[PDB]
Amino acid sequence: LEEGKAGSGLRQYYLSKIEELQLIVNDKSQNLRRLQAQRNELNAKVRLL
Amino acid sequence: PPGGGEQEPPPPPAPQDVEMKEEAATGGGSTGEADGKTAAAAAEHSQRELDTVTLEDIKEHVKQLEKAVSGKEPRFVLRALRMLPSTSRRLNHYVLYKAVQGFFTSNNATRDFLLPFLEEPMDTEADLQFRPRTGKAASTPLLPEVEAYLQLLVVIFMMNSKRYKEAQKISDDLMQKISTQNRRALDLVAAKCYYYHARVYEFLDKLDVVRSFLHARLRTATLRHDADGQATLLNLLLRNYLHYSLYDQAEKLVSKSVFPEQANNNEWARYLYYTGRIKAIQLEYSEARRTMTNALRKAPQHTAVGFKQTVHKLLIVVELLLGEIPDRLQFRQPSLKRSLMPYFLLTQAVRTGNLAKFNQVLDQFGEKFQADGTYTLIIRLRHNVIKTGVRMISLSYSRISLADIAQKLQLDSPEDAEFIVAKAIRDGVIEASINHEKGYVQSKEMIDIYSTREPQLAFHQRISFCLDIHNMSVKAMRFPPKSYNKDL
Amino acid sequence: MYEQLKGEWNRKSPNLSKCGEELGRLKLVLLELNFLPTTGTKLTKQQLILARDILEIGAQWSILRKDIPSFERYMAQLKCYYFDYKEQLPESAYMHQLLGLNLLFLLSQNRVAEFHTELERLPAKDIQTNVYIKHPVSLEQYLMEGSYNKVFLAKGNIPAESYTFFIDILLDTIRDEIAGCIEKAYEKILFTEATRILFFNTPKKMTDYAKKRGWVLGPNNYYSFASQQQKPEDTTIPSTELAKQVIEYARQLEMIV
Amino acid sequence: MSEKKQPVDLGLLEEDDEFEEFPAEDWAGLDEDEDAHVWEDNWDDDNVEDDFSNQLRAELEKHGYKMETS
Amino acid sequence: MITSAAGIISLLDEDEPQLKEFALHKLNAVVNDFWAEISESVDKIEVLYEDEGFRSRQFAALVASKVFYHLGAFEESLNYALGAGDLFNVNDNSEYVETIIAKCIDHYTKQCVENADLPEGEKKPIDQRLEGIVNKMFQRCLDDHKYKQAIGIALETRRLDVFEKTILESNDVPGMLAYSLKLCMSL
Repeated sequence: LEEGKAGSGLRQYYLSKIEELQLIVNDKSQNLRRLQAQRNELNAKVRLL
Repeated sequence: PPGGGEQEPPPPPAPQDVEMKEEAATGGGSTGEADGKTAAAAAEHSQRELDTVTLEDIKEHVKQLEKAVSGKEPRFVLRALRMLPSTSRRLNHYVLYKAVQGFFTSNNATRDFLLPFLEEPMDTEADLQFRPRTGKAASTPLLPEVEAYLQLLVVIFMMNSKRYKEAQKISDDLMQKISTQNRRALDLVAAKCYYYHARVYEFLDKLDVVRSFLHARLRTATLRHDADGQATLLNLLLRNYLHYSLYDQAEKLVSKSVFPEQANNNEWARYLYYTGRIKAIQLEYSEARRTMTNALRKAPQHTAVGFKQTVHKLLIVVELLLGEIPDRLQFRQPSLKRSLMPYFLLTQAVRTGNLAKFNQVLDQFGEKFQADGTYTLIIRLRHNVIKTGVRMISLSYSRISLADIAQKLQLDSPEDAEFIVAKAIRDGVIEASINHEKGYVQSKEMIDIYSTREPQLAFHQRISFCLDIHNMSVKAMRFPPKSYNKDL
Repeated sequence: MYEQLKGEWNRKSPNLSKCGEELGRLKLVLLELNFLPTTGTKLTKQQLILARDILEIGAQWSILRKDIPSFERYMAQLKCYYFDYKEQLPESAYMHQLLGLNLLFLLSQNRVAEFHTELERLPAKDIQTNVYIKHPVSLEQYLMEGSYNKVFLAKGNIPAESYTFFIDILLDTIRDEIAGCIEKAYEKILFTEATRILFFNTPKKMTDYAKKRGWVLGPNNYYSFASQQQKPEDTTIPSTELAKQVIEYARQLEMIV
Repeated sequence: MSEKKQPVDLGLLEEDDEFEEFPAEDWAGLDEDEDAHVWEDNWDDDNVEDDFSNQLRAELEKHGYKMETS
Repeated sequence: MITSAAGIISLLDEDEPQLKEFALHKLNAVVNDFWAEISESVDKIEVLYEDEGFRSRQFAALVASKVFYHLGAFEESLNYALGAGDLFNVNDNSEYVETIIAKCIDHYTKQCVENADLPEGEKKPIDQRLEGIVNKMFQRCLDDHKYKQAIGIALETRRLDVFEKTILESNDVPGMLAYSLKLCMSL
């Protein structure tokens, strides 16, 4: 055996690094959507003007 | 008797509060911080750990604690051991075991309880759940403290610490790839350990086991790494190749890789000092000058005086080769001064360029700069004096006389004058017009700058490169705001 | 061990056809004798130093026959025995000589950078008083000076050591670089200097260089053409690459937006 | 790592153990005239100073004799 | 053993390979110590590998396959690790074997995706030894199936009869078909 713990184990660790890339895409979506909320709140503010 | 007998117990418990509060704040703060989501929150305690190591590098802790004050050695973590749940009685034991040793006295020793440090890691390191981060965060901080004072037959004890470290986690690892914050931290922890016992390695033995195993452990580090810990592991290999390796067919121009983000806020200075030290043997004039001077101007965080004196020494040593030697002007520290005192007379004697006198001046009082080893660049300098002098002649007037300037250059002969001057012309760093009309050798020596002489092609690459560096600096002012608004 | 080998070792044979048979025979015997250094039982150092010696003199005939791949072959095989973990191996009296031939090969093959980086291992403070220990570093330092008169006047300073012909081979392999650099002809040079700087009156340089350089021969003078004659650009192409750079400036300045 | 600075500081302790306060006081004989002065100018003034320390230090008193002879 | 030995380059650049065979055998011992030293002999290894002169194409293809992924991309190492012909290699926990079977499986199912959407026409040729070495360790995983990767890897390979032999010796058949369709409906 020694595949699910070693081969699929390093495949799962590579999946964890893929989860790190999805954490970079994740927090990029977070701060980009918060800045999007800032611009939306400012343009909505002059819309209230 | 009354002075030290009455004033004896005030000193010892001075670091106790900051060491216990420090290990509880970084231990309970790190484990209690990344305990919920260790994989999500990363690199928050890296700068804290390295700042605590650099903060504890100058500790004067052990000065008199050898006489019945070694009670800090037998104690250890003892945090929630033997059981993961129901830790209330152990919360009481936290005060119990700390209070038992403080009633009347305590049975203590120094070299007795050293080997049986693996009693707990056999069954449960700390809690049987966070074993990796609590095993390395438990063992790795307190081991260099007991392993201090490398001399006095501690080398064997340091070997015991080695086989204990590898045998518990890093024979290969505890689990093949931790792949968490204690993995990315474990890179620089095991690396820092390798620098800790690197003095033991270079002391009497040499490279035939561990740094050779560091290639298999180096590429076992997965290729998907950011190459921070992998590059720090490469630093000890390159330093092992610094003193005497001398093969240049592989690491020189083959070690050069994709070069991922390897900064560490120190690794540019020391790593670039390493690759510039190895790239300083072929007399690099353009690259190592600017990049090694930049590396000199880098790393101001902890100390820019005690360590930069060597990159400064090599820096000026390779700067005087080009004929123009800039001395210490803008830096005021009483370390580079004393380091440069023996070298000052000759580094000032380079520009004047007297062969016979300064040749005796070098070996006259030369002890350390010529006792540094193999006298390579100074034995190149002994005949480079005339090349820097004839380069000063290139910075001088055009017409070359047969008596005035030839007698001035300590070289009075027609053949070797034009022959060696021509050897300075074939270099390509100067500009001359070789013409023979009546026997005199002329030269146009046009050193006019590109002002009103093809300017667009001149500073075109200056505009492109400067806009590239300033524009990646614009990226360096766009991305950190994203790293700011990421959490909110 | 297996046989004497001392009969034909010291025998300087002018004919190399027999030394090829003895050479291949030593390859067939040493084929199974673990060419790579073996620290097992520490007693094999005798056959390893004897094999090292017969490969040293075999490299002596390999450079006597003027075989470039074979010389770097046997030097690359003896470097395995020179760089070893155990320092108990006694230094051979011809070791520094063969290293001197290695420096001769590095300077001959225009690999002088490997000499500049190689100057670190040789100052081991072994002898340091023999003229042959300091001969390659002084000759290469004179090469850094470039003065050929000191080498020609110092040709008769070498002792009865039989590598003077190899030094002449070095001059034969650097005369193209010295003569090529002195004949750069940025603006012009007169023959009256080439009479002294160049070699003897034998017209080998003016014949071989007339078919190698392929220049014009004037009235007892060497003319230099194609010197700073290049016409500047029309400024059209650099304007197009400047437009592409502006495209990259709108790209990098406004990409995420 | 910052742990490699220890042997370099030990070399500084050996350099300080060679001469005990000898270069601090002997060099302080000139540092007392160099203290608080901009060290950027001391490279040029020390360059020409050490350059003329061998011969023709002043040379201004000799021009009055060199006018009629040259 | 050796670190900066250059004699193996001259032995690799030499004829009569009866001395090249044991030199390469000893090269496989220090290749993990120093992989970059072979970069000068890589070209000659390719020269002696492309032609059919040398009798053992796996001695060259294994060295090239273990130096290419140490030097550059995994593709060029994979072309010779899969192009090594018949290779007798038992299962090992080494980094090399797990990386060549890792990229071998990743590129195997990658080609299975590139060829899964084109059932007929312009079918790309797939070597049989790829099926042998993928189905060998695959069957090794299918000794007990570990009740987790059978339908998973059986679905990633996009093969027709890869999963019919998995459900032959399996416990809780309704759990294997319910877990099977559960995995199929979430992809």
